[PDB]
Amino acid sequence: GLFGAIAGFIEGGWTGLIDGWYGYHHQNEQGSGYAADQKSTQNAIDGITNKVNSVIEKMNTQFTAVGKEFNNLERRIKNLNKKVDDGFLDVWTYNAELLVLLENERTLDFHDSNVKNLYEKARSQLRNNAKEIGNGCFEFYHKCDDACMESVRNGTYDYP
Amino acid sequence: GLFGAIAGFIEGGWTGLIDGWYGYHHQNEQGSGYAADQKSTQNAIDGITNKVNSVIEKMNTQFTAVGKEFNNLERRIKNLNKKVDDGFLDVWTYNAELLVLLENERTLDFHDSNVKNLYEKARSQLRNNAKEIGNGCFEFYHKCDDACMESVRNGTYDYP
Amino acid sequence: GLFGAIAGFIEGGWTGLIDGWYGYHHQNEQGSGYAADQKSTQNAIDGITNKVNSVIEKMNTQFTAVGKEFNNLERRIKNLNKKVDDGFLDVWTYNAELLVLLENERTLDFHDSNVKNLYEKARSQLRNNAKEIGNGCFEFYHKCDDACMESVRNGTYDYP
Amino acid sequence: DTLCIGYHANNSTDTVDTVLEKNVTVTHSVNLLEDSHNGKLCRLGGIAPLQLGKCNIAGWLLGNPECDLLLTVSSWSYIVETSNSDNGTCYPGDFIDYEELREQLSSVSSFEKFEIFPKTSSWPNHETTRGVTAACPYAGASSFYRNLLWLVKKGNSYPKLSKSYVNNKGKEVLVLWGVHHPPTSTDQQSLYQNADAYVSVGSSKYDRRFTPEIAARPKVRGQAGRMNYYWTLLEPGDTITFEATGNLVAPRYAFALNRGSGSGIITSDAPVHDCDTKCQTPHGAINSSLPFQNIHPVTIGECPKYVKSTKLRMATGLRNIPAR
Amino acid sequence: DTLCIGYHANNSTDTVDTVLEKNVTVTHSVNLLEDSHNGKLCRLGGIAPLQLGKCNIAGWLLGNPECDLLLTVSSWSYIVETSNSDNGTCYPGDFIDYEELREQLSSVSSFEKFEIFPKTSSWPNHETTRGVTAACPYAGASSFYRNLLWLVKKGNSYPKLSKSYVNNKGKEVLVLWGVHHPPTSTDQQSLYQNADAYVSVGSSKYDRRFTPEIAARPKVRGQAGRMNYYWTLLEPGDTITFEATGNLVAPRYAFALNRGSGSGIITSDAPVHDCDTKCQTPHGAINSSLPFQNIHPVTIGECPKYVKSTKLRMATGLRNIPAR
Amino acid sequence: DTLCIGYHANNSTDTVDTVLEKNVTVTHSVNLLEDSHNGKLCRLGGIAPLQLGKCNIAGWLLGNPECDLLLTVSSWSYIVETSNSDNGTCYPGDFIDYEELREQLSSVSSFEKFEIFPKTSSWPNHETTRGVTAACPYAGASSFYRNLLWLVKKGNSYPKLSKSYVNNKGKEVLVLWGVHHPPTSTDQQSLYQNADAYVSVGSSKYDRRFTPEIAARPKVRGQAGRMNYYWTLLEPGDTITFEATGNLVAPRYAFALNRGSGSGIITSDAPVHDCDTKCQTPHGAINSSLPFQNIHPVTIGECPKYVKSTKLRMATGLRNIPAR
Ligand SMILES: CC(=O)N[C@H]1[C@H](O[C@H]2[C@@H](O)[C@@H](CO)O[C@@H](O[C@H]3[C@H](O)[C@@H](O)[C@H](O)O[C@@H]3CO)[C@@H]2O)O[C@H](CO)[C@@H](O[C@@H]2O[C@H](CO[C@]3(C(=O)O)C[C@H](O)[C@@H](NC(C)=O)[C@H]([C@H](O)[C@H](O)CO)O3)[C@H](O)[C@H](O)[C@H]2O)[C@@H]1O
Ligand SMILES: CC(=O)N[C@@H]1[C@@H](O)[C@H](O)[C@@H](CO)O[C@@H]1O
Ligand SMILES: CC(=O)N[C@@H]1[C@@H](O)[C@H](O)[C@@H](CO)O[C@@H]1O
Ligand SMILES: CC(=O)N[C@@H]1[C@@H](O)[C@H](O)[C@@H](CO)O[C@@H]1O
Repeated sequence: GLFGAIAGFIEGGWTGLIDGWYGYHHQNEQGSGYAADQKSTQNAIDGITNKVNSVIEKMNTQFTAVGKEFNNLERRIKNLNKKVDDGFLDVWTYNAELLVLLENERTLDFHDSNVKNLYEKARSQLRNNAKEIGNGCFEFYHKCDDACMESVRNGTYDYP
Repeated sequence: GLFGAIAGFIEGGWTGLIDGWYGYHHQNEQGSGYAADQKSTQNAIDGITNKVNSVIEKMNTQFTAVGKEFNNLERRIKNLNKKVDDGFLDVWTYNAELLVLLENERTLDFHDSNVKNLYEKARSQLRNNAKEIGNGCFEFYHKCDDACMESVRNGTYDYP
Repeated sequence: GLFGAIAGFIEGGWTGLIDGWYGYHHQNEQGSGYAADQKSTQNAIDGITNKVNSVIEKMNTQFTAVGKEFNNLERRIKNLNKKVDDGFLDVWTYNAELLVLLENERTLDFHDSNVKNLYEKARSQLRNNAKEIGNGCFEFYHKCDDACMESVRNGTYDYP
Repeated sequence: DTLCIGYHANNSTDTVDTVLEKNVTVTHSVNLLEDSHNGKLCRLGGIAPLQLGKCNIAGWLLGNPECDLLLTVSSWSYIVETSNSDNGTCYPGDFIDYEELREQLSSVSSFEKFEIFPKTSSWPNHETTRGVTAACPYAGASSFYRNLLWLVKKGNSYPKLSKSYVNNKGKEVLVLWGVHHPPTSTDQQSLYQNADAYVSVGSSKYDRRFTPEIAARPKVRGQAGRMNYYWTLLEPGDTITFEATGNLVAPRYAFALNRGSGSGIITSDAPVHDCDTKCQTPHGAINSSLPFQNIHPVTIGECPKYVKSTKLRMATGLRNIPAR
Repeated sequence: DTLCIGYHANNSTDTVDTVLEKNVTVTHSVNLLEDSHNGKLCRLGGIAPLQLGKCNIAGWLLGNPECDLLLTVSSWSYIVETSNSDNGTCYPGDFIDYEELREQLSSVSSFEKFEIFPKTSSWPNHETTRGVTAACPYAGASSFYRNLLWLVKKGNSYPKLSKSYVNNKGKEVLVLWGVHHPPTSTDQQSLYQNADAYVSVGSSKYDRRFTPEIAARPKVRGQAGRMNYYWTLLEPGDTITFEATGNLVAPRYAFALNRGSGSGIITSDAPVHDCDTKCQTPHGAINSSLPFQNIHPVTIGECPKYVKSTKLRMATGLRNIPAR
Repeated sequence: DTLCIGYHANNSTDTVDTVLEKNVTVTHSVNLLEDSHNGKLCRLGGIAPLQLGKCNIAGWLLGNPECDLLLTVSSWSYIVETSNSDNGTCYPGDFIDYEELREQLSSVSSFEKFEIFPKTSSWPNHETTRGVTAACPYAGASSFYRNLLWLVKKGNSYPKLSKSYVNNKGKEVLVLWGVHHPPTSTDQQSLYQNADAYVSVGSSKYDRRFTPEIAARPKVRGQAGRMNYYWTLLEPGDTITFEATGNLVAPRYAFALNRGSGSGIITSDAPVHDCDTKCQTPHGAINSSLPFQNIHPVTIGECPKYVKSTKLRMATGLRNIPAR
């Protein structure tokens, strides 16, 4: 990861999380579970969707394209015609594979960044009220119930 | 943003700051105002100017390019010629729009990175002498006059 | 640097380190020296090696490409032939130079990202057992011998 | 009490490549490359394609006896030639600017065939019933092109003929004709009397003169002689005039062309079906919304862009780390 | 005492697009796409363009009677044809390799028009005063091309003529001529006596022979006959020889070409004005430093690259969050 | 005790460019642009190239007297013409579809020259020993092309000749011939008797008739007459027939062609050397694994992609800061 979060200081993902890409676990005395962060997840979904559509917008549709025949005395223009078809094909194949490779790299970084920003966000909310255990978990000092855990998720909490 | 600073933990910009892209506010007992950080602003300016120039360097000028005529028995080469003009036109339109798209993404992340770096810089300078209020502000413990505020800006300060 | 590490809070490299791209210095009472982090350096090599390999894959080889002759009454197909030759030549030159420029930016950012992550990793490992001196150095409190320094490197250490 | 921050993971096996790493398993992704087709030649815009089958463009437009199946067809989505489209000019000769004509037909979606010079009323002073050859058989009997009329001398007389047609169609009229070159001077005489015959053809733009070239050529389909074919597009309101003292294989049927859309000719050995599509390739129809395809560079209709890729998959989700 | 770290923001309404988000307002940005032009045809290299108006290249080089306004022009920075450039070959016929000649003019900055075959002294044994036609009228009366000379028989005689010219100019010399084809053999005699006349043209590289093709073709501009136009570029030092026993529409004026810089012919109805520019398009001139323009694919001089883009703006500043 | 985290640095001087900054010294980098070549013409697949030297394609195939060095060669990896390949058609005339013939040869890796029409046994009733000209001299004395046979009348009689050759080599056979055109009818008669001679050539696909065009043209190489050259590719099993009443410059040697690989003709003055290569340019061979080269756009074999770039270097290491 380019931002150290995914596959970084947060070694793995949660098959348990099932309502978004980024979320919380929380093991409060009342119980355990998973809750996905909407803010993060929807923003990411909006961007990647826009990214995919952008890629598709740029690529032109292909209409009717049919070959031409040449007689035995027109080998030069026939080869020229083929050099043109082969040329653009090689170019577009290159453009398509390169754009997908580059964006795939960006996309994974984008997620890594989102997780990271979520961590740092939840971290600056808690401060002294909890310690960083690592693996992206925060252990509270003052005990936090479900009513309280929820305040952390929707960025309210507050208590320097 | 990719670095969480701009439109992140520093929710907005200062219509007030007017001598650079990145800067300081400071509300010392003597008064209040805005002072842009040169180091950063200029570096960022040099980078962006270089990016813009590079984009323009790669894009070749266009000299004399006129149409060609063909008789009624040259429909094949006429079409070949049009397939060529349209092909390159689509390729360059593609490159131009795509380069701008990608660089615009890079640029905003560049600025986002810069602000982030500036904050972490002003932060590692203060340490114990102030506390992180969030929103990018630092509140001094030992009180800091105009002469002290400036020391922070020009990375001098020093006092673990 | 986009991440603030290289040419940032860690002003310079170590001509001393010679067994990797990212390493540790350590000035323990027993002695001083340099040790490169394998985990990091090798991951970086694999990635950069794949990057160069990917770039080379995309660029198609070039087989037999020889000119054609045209008599004095074929100036239109001759120019068409040249417009196609210069056309693809310009396109690929643009593709070559542009891919290199962009990937070079990304490569340095990659390293910067790696250094930063290594710092933050060694950092969250020590916590209280040492203080941030800056320049990327940590000053232990409880004194750390060679057998101890090696525990930090191989991410074992552990001692909140 | 603890609160952790993490990311999604699942049992997806989808993989993608990136600049720094190949074969990365991810949670979600979209395939942009279409690689499936139905292996059939379908209709576009509700119009069936024109199956030339055993015939090629030359044979179709000239009316080669072996292409009678095509006679009633005059509307198509696209023209299809197979690997065995060998039925063209059954009488040996050169088809002038044949490729250009094929090119012209690529923007012709339909036409109206009409007997430009009726066979039983256009040539009172010339024989109209002996123009057959074993080179263009039909049912084992010597025959000829359905759309051309081979005229010969009548009672040892071939008077200078002059015939004109005024394009009254309100559109382009493709006119075809031929000039026959006998192998010997004696054949020239038995066929047209005039040792030194000529054929003249003209309009406001077209203007060409033809001279018989007598000589024995290596036989093709039993013929030592040769028959060259010509065509031209007569513009609306314009006039085409034929003048000849022999050797004219006169026009019988002509075509009022209707330009209509980016259509064309393709070479395919795939079969036709009661099937509809928006995208047709020489291997079969594509029904897809994806931006890319590697089925075939040749398409007809609205299709994904042709690309030589084997795989084009974008990661939308994130690195899948089930850590099971 | 407090110290904050922030970023600039203004009242800019500028927006740009990115991969992830569209229409993002930013503090500063630069437009890279040029979309303005003055709607005028200005001069390049400090020279005015050649305005053909009612004439097309053919009319100009042959000297169609209706193109006399151009007889004095001999230098230009580019050629302009209009929607009404129909004055060309007033006498119906085919202009051989017309498109090639046009292509050849692309880099011609000027020429030295000269009377290669002086009318009143080059043909002592042929009629040089009856070569007019109602097809090429001037001031109501029958006339002809100014640069060609239609020779006819003198006193029932048309001797084999032979005229040669040695390219002494130290540059290419464009020579144009015509070959006439009467509609009937009686006109062929009225015109040139010799029933079997021919025309021969030769240089070191050029060699061609023309034979009259008599026939009554559909009338165009009153003519049932036809006239074909030919040309060739004579190299420095080479010699061109014309031989004929009839039907030769002899060269009167020829042109010594001077090569300038990549230029050409454009079609436009825009007005020419006393004005200058480095970049000209059929719609108007461009004055820009921007790398791109969406004005016109056709350009002359030095221009931004043509692109079909609507908008091309790069963000230079940052995301504009006034947070008002 | 202290532990620090840093990054490598060395004395590398390597520099690369980035979007944001130019000339950035890094620790490690790879060059992607090949710019070295051995300045020599090497062999490919172990086969030597065909050095035409003073001759060009025409002079070689026709067998120009000054190209005897090439006579024994029948296999090559590529064809090379120099800046002095001016030996082609010694006798003035036009080489019909010459560029096409050159294009055809680009896909010929070898051939088998054979005397299609043995000189001493194919023409019993014609003179086979006077076909020489001072325009095609050899050792001071007038000579002629080694592959064609200029036939002339035998004792005031040029009977109608007819000669056929059945392609029986199992591959395309390149046949070349010429048609001579005397400057005067007096020459036409001293050479071929018949004043109205003709040459006819036919196969299953080829069919053309040639007529002498007598006229004094500007002398070239001392010749006021012209000789036109022709060729065709006789398909396997096909027959080619020549008919003439004069003016025919008959085939003597023909070539059974072997298609090989993508090969070609290059123009170079670089020397040929005992050497091998997988990649060859007109400037010299290349021995490299790099993806790009800026040596030359023209290449034969397996080469890096041509590019106009001056420098192409990717940083693999990191920004070098020895901070010395
Ligand atoms: C060459 C010519 O003038 N052709 C005319 C043709 O003229 C004939 C007429 O004068 C009779 C009268 O007795 O004599 C013919 O014959 C002599 C014969 O050849 C000779 O062997 C024998 O010993 O004596 C006889 C008697 O002298 C003439 O040939 O008449 C027809 C009917 O009017 C003309 O047709 C119509 O022509 C129109 C065009 O006319 C022009 C033009 O362009 O305006 C007049 C120009 O003066 C003429 N140019 C010349 C001579 O340079 C051209 C030119 O002939 C054509 O372009 C050639 O193709 O013609 C228009 O075409 C209309 O539609 C026709 O019906 C015919 O042109
Ligand atoms: C009129 C005509 O073209 N008939 C021939 C037929 O004789 C031959 O057997 C067949 C082989 O493909 O081709 C054509 O059908
Ligand atoms: C000699 C000539 O070309 N004159 C015609 C003129 O008669 C006609 O009215 C005009 C219409 O476009 O075209 C040309 O000017
Ligand atoms: C038969 C023949 O081609 N001879 C000429 C020779 O006379 C001349 O000096 C040389 C110049 O390049 O060209 C040819 O070799």
